[PDB]
Amino acid sequence: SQAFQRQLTALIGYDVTDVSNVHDDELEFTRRGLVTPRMAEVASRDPKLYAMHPWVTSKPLPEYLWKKIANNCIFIVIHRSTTSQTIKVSPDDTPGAILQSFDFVLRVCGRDEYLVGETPIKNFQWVRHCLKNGEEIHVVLDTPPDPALDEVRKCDRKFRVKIRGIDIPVLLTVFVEANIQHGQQVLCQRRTSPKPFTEEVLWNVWLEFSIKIKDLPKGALLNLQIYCGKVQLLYYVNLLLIDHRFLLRRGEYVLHMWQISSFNADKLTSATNPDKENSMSISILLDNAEMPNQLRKQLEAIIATDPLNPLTAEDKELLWHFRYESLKHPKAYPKLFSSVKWGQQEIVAKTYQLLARREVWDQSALDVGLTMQLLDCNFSDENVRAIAVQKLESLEDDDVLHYLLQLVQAVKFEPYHDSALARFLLKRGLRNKRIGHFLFWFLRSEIAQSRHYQQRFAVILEAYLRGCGTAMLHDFTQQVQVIEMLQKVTLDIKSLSDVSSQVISQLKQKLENLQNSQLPESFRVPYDPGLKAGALAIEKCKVMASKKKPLWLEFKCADPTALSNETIGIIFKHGDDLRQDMLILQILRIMESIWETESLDLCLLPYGCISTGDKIGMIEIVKDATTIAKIQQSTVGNTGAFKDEVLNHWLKEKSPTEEKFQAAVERFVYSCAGYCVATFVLGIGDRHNDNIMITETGNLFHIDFGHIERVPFVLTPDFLFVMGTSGKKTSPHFQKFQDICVKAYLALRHHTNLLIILFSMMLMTGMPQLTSKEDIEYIRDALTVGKNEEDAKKYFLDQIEVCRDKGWTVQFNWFLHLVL
Ligand SMILES: CC(=O)Nc1nc2ccc(-c3cnc(Cl)c(NS(=O)(=O)c4ccc(F)cc4)c3)cc2s1
Repeated sequence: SQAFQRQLTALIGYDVTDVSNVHDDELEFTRRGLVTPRMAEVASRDPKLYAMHPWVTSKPLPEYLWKKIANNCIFIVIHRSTTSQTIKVSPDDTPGAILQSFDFVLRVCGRDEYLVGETPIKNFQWVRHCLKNGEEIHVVLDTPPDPALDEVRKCDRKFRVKIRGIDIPVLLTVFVEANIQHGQQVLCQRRTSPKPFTEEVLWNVWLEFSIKIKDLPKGALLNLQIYCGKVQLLYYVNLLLIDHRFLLRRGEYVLHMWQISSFNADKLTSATNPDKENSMSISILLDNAEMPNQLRKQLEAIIATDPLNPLTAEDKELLWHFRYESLKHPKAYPKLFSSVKWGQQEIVAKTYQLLARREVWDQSALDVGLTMQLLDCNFSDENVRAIAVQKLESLEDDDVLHYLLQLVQAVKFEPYHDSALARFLLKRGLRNKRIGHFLFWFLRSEIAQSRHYQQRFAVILEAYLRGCGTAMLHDFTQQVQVIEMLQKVTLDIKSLSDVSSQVISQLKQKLENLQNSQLPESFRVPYDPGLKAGALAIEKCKVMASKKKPLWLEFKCADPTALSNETIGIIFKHGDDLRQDMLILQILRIMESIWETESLDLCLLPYGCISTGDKIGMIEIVKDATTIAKIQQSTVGNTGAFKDEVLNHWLKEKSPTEEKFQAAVERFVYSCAGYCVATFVLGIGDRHNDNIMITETGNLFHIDFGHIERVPFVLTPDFLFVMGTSGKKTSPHFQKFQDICVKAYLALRHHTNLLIILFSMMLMTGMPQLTSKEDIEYIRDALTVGKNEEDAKKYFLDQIEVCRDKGWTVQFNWFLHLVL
């Protein structure tokens, strides 16, 4: 009867039950600790609302979508068997108000989405999406899905550590470095004598630290590092000094260490290397008045600075002395708690007194940017971090999905496997099938390709699955099977490597074979859990010309009520880290919803992209779209004598009518403006011509973000000749272009803090290469912190006037680079 546990293993892609790589019982304690939060949210959720999961928002409907509505009236076409009749509806009308307009529940045609619950129809996401693209809200009169399908299975000494020695099975002078750590701050540091580097080095040394046992804070790491020499860090490993039972660590440790290929999230992990046979190990032993004017200004200038501006000792001493004034400002919080001398018992006590009186904090409107900072690598105190998770509680489900990726990554900054943030995600996952779905893949993604955090994420996922219900479990099981069957086919085809013609039949042969053998004939599309894909479309399946040879696959829609003929196009790629692409795209989504708060819609295409396993995942195929290079290839040819008039020409020939050409050119100016701003800010602006795409309908969009004389971003004359210009001129559309860009840019600057943090966290948990202070401190320059609105406008307009002044130089330089 434990085959349920064996199933969970195969759904997770890691066995929680295994204990070959522990040196204590933290993981198991956290399994057993999560049972309560699991069963609480399970028991408290509404069965029917959980089944239908209405994807709803509570946000204002922006200016752009109102001016689309035909005067306080919205048409909704309802379907029976084949009896479609349209109905007049007012933005405020309830799903209930339309059910007694003419127990049956409304379901979107084609999708596994529902229009139910006490919110107006203007508050449903599906409706807002129809209007966005200008489409009609078709919906079937259905039976509510059965909740039964969702059912669940039921002391004043100084600290000291003895370094016995290091041991490596295989393989010129080496020394161990021991740091008492706390939130990236190193509190005390001791070194060994440097011995000769051989497969085994013994020291038998007591390293006396100056910090006392009482002064140790919970969440402090003993960080053991190995340097050789000209010095270089070669190996690292960590050990929580205070354990999950608030107990001081004691005894003998043989800890297997991580190697090395500046901040990186992997460097913080309490996980030990699972590879006993190849990794370096270490052997250790634990036995053991109210303020004046001039200063208020100084304090307020400090509070004003961006999250990345370093505080000096002077700044910190001031913040701490004025604890209580600093407390009256929610924005002082990250700076204030980074002024705490965490390696001093009485100070932390005072810090806790200060926390116990956070009336201003608790009453303030949620600031996601501010909250995030408290969950990054700079904070190891659980009580500090808990006030952040506290603030997240108020997020509506719609806003969790916006931040879900980075909150899931934020877990890599937690000292302990059991944390407020982990419980939060768990809770908010079990309450909403949608958050649940994505939470599953997000965790699975990291479990597959990261040893530093798989053990932890696996515990959190198992906790989630044990509460999602039989329906979800079946769905998940079905999704895994498919991508596991398909990934095998991708790896095999890549090995038969220009694309052969016989190899297309090789692919089509194996896809036919799977159609019978084991493949489930329907599954949820992981990047769009609304859509259920069914049987394949073998004729349309191929291998793309790309040298990473990905699978272009198309699927029939398994839902008969689907009111379309279009297949479901998924790319299957191996060879790249798609985790990076997810992050960028999710930031892109954040950028959009920001622009929504100011009634803008810059028509980005942040297509679906899920990293399913090790260096291999899947991607949404945008319909009726092609790359900019191919447009230049069909008129100009191979070598690329880039012609300025080809794009607008291509837009004309894909525009059916004059009516559609206006809205196409207009969607280009919008989408182009967004991608120029977004990429400039993220520093992924200077991009190859073949990495940018357009839809037949005007929508531009960048692809392949994981791909990473210069230029700010991509603004070329062929783009500009859709904006009545070349070299030196100004049209009514180019004025609009600048009028959208400069407003998009200072619009992001109204959210500087948030993007800075999101950027930091992205580099630390997802870009495992360089990421030093300097890497991160690019977005400060890009967003011109401190600079006024007027100066920054001229900064961005100069960027344009570099792309203008560069013409084709950079695109051309890519050609001599990539192609030749
Ligand atoms: C109608 C049509 O063709 N629509 C498309 N829609 C999308 C949506 C996304 C992507 C895409 C995005 N990111 C990465 Cl990393 C990739 N990787 S890839 O290897 O498939 C690829 C790398 C470059 C290159 F020029 C073509 C494909 C692919 C490609 C396409 S094609």
